[PDB]
Amino acid sequence: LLREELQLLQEQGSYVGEVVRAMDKKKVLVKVHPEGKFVVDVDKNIDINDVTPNCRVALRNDSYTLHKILPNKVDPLVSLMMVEKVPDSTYEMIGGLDKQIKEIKEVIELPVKHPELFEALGIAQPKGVLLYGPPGTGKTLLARAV
Amino acid sequence: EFLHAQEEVKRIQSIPLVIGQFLEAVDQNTAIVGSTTGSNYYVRILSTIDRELLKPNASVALHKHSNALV
Amino acid sequence: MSEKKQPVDEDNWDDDNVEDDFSNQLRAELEKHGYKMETS
Amino acid sequence: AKLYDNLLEQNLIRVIEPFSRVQIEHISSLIKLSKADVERKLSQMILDKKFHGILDQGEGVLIIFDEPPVDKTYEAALETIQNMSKVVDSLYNKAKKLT
Amino acid sequence: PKNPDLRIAQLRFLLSLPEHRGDAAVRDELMAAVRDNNMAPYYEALCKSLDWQIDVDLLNKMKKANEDELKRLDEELEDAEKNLGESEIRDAMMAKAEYLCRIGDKEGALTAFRKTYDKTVALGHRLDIVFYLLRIGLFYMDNDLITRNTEKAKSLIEEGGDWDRRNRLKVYQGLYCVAIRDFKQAAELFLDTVSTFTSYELMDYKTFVTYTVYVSMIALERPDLREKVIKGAEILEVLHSLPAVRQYLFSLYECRYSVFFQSLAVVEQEMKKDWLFAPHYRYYVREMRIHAYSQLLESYRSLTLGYMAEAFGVGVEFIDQELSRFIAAGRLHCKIDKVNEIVETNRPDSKNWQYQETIKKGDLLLNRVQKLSRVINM
Amino acid sequence: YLASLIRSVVALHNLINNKIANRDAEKKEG
Amino acid sequence: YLMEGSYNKVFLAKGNIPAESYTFFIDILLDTIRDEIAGCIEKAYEKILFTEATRILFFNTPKKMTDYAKKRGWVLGPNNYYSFASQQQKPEDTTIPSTELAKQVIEYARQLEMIV
Amino acid sequence: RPRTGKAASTPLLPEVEAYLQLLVVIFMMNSKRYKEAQKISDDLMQKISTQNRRALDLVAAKCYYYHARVYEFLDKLDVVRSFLHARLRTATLRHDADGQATLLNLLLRNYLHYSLYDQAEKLVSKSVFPEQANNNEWARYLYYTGRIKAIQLEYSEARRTMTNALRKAPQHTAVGFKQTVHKLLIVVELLLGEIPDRLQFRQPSLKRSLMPYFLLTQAVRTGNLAKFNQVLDQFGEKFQADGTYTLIIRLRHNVIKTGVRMISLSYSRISLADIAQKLQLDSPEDAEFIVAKAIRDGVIEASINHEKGYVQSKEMIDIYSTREPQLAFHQRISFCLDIHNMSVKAMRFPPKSYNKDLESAEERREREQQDLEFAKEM
Ligand SMILES: Nc1ncnc2c1ncn2[C@@H]1O[C@H](COP(=O)(O)OP(=O)(O)O)[C@@H](O)[C@H]1O
Repeated sequence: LLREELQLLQEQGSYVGEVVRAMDKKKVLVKVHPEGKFVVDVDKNIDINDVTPNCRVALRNDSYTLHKILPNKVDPLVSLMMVEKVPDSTYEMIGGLDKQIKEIKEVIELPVKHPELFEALGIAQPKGVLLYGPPGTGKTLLARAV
Repeated sequence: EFLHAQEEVKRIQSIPLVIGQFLEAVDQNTAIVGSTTGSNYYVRILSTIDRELLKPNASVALHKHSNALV
Repeated sequence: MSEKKQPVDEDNWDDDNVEDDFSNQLRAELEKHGYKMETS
Repeated sequence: AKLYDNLLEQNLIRVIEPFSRVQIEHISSLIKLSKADVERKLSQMILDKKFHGILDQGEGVLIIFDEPPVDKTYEAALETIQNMSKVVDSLYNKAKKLT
Repeated sequence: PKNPDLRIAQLRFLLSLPEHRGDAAVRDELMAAVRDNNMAPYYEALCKSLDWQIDVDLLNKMKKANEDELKRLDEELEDAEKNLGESEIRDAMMAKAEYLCRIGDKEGALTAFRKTYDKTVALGHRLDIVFYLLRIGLFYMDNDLITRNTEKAKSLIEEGGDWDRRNRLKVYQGLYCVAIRDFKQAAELFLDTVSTFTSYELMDYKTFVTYTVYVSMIALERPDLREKVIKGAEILEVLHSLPAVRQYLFSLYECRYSVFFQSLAVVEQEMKKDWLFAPHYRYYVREMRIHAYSQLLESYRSLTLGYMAEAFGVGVEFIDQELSRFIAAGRLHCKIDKVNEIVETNRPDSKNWQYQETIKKGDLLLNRVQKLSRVINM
Repeated sequence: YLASLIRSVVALHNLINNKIANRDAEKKEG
Repeated sequence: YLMEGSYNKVFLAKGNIPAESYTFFIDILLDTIRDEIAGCIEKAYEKILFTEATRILFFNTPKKMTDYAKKRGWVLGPNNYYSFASQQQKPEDTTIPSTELAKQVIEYARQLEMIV
Repeated sequence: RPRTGKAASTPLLPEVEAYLQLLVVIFMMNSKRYKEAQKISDDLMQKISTQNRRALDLVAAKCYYYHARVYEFLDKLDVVRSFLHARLRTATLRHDADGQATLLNLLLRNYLHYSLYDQAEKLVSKSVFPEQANNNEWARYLYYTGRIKAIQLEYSEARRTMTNALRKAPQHTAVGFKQTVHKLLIVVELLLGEIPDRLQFRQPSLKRSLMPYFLLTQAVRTGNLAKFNQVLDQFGEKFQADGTYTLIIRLRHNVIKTGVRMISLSYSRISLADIAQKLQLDSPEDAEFIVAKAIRDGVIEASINHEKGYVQSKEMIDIYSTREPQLAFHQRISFCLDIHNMSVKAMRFPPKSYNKDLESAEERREREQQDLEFAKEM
């Protein structure tokens, strides 16, 4: 094993790619970071349903044979969402806004936990919430909190 | 016998050394780096590297041709 | 397993060392010192 | 007053320094002070451990002696013991439960 | 409610163990017991108590009132779930499960607590639930269950400062370190005595003051007594309300050795009668004696033995038999002469005494890995 | 004494890392 | 009683036999303690006159104290038993730990790197 | 005889399991006769490599106990002595396992109860090692040889084989023999003078059968003389219930050496006209001689002014540079290296299922030389 590393490390590097989506006859469409898209093959050890759209790959460089699935990169919402860095909140930091909590529960909480409860009255569920008042009054932390 | 092979492997870290930057590993001792050429790669690594010296965002060393960790 | 032939048939340990040293010695000091006040 | 305590003891460490033993009657003369409060005050030095030594009641010889003892060697090897005992306690949790 | 709940356990101690003192405790403890819905924790206390023959209706009215509080939980869980709030069922018994904890036993108080642990996404309820599990982990003296939620507790204070959840917490760890004979840790948890508050469990803050001075007077040395507990205004004024402890502390500090034992019998006897100090007051004063002997005895080399009676504490042969068992107990580093009637001191260099604990721990772990290596692999 | 005191415990931990490699391999493979 | 320092009590049982003669056994026992008291002339004592250790066995003044006082030391003198309490020669030896310990260090090195 | 010894035992058990000593000793007996016909066919007829001998050394061994619990105390054991010498004679020749083990504790168990010479025969015995005797006979075996040097005067030789017999003993119950190794294990260290707290694990052993025996060492940890007699009258019969009393009777020596190390350590210039009174010896005139032999046998060193009466003692400190604790190391250096060595030797059985160290591949090597040939032509 240890002598073998002197030999096998002479093998060249592996490309990394990015699946758009697959097409017919065991082929996929993969684009590099700053290098164009390619219609390439798969190896035998990779399943097509295991091939996900929007997923990185290991790629050999000589024939662009598909090598291995590169784990996962990011959600396009977690990424930007984190970039924003909203100050996450909770009920336990609410200072005396209890009826406002009870109102917003009625608009938002109920058509999730009990969507049928409005079919109990034959009325449509609400969709929109307007929140107002002076600034510095808990708008952000309540909205994130819910 | 084995110690003949043991120090023998380090010839690849001769002197024509190009620079990448470590990104992550799939598993033990086989990884993914970000080259100073701009592109990223799935590479192999020298075994004697203390792996716990890795990842602030690690300045690593790549072979210029075989393109693996040095 | 465990056939075990029968020829015959914290909370404890800090209390056991102070049981070892603190064993049989006068047991009831409120009066020993108050009677050594005048005798000693 | 409190500055006089530190000045009193600043002299008191000053004259006591060059020897190993002396009688209280000379240091009382050499600080030009009494013997009872100096005897009690030297006792407070060796109660508060700011100065260390011993005292006598028969004539008042203060035996002064100092060496820094070896401390780093034994206790720092001793707390490794109670680390490893807890490690063996964790070995119950992967050994006794498992096989 | 668990806030007055420690005095209940202390008065269980006051009922049983002073055997002659078993009348006013079975008065006032019953006075608290056959009200406020208490049903479970005193059946064997009734066994240690007298007959109290007609307790049947007394239990029936209170298991009935308990049945009212349980059946209104049964009136609550269904309107709580039809329109769901923040799981209003566990929001009801997240507060009334402590009523199930004082009134019910640890099972309905435990589950519902580990149940509601997964409800509140913030530790503002979680860590106080953990405080409740700590407090029942003291009541049932669940010395392993406190080890869990102490760490599970401490795992939450790092986010936030939560000094009402840490300084309060250090009171609990000080009470455990003084529950066991861990006194250098008990005073260390009792170090602040300022952010500690006029508590619920030491409702006298000055009782907390007495406890931290009693543990500190062993736990720390002079270089710490002559700066720390002597210069605290926070500590001086509260024992300025104390005549005895002020005298009891200063009789060691002012070298007042003869009046020291006088207050030592009283403080030690109070510690005898006190709950939770009753395991270890012997351990207390056996250290207080040899500490007061060593403190004076490391000042003189040629002090005779008939000095210490009239000046230190009376009884020459009492000093004789007390010192002989301490040198013979392997401490009190000196050497007593007898028939020329003089006590000599020595000095042990820290090379033998420091070696002793090393070979102790090495033998202990030798026993440990010896035992494990026999245990595993058959 | 301390070095020999650690070394045994280390190798013991290693044998536990072997008995996990035995007992949960004999039933799994056969 | 021959376990502990009970001497006098043993010499009281020498003569206080209720069973039978036992005489040949208390004469072996009359000797095996003779050389033992002759052992404990040789302990770290002061000058003993010709009365104390003279009467510790069972003799008034025969030349049996010349037999012991010329057998061992504590030499017959002017009412005197001489203390040659030297015990001086044996300490301060580094070479025997430098032999044995240097054996034991290689003994450490045996089961240390080279396989057993 | 794997079928007929199992189909012997399988009815030889349930008769003699409950024992039913009412019209069952002859049925048991004749069934033992039939199993003994199988045992003689085992002793004579083709036991080679079949576990005819080995498989029925377990059946023979286990039937020695029912055999020994109807046919020992009720019947004559001394015939089973010579039958057991013949059983040992055919052992160790044809096969050296499982007959080298059980036939020696099963030889020992009434010879210990007797006073026959066979303790020194057990010294000169070859079968003292039965080579990994299955951790049950092997475990108790070290105890069975421990009480040998107990009745033949423990010189701290076998307290390690008592300790070793203890640590090889299983998790079943202490009332079997683990009481008696828990008692006798220290009984021999009370003979030395050393004593730990015994009662530290109050499971099913450290509440029931200790109180005379811990009450014994409670007196031993004192420096009192007739306190030992106040134990020895109080539970002279309880120590005769086990039969340790002949070892109990000799402890006055270690009590008084405990006292003289205690006082000789405690006081320095103390009269001999004080130590007889304090040790309640009632005679100072031989308290010259107990003290004198305390010098003679080792223990205490310094002189008695036999003319005056004070026994002076010198202050012997700095035992560190005295090369005793290097030996206290080297005993444990070597052993701790050994238990690392055993943690190596017990470790390497795992190494298995290491099928193939495949270098790289074959077909991908053909592709490497193929694309290499493309770049080489290129
Ligand atoms: N009820 C409240 N409890 C605690 N903090 C509050 C509350 N209301 C406002 N704050 C503080 O005001 C800030 C939030 O402002 P907010 O009203 O949520 O958004 P905006 O000010 O943009 O309307 C936070 O930093 C918060 O700590």
